[PDB]
Amino acid sequence: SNAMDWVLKHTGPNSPDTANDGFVRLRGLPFGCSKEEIVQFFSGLEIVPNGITLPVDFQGRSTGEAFVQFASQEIAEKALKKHKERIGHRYIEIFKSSRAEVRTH
Repeated sequence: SNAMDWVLKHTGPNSPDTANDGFVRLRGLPFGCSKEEIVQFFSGLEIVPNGITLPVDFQGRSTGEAFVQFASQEIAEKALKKHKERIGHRYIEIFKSSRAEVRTH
């Protein structure tokens, strides 16, 4: 078990029983809960640098709900429990993503 951080088998499109990978979704997110941040924020997760994208502006007005790709569910879940894990100061109420929403490439 836990090959990377908490990794499973990586047997689906990237681990089994997932939309694709490891569904995590930043929601109600404050200031710049984004690629590199999310990756190392909950250090210990196989969070892909930039399988994440906050609905932002050029300024970086992250708000509604953002995309987060985790190579396996466990990793994904360590962050699907990430409710109220701000950056800046707003309840990061993460959702169990649909990888569908998630990424943009």
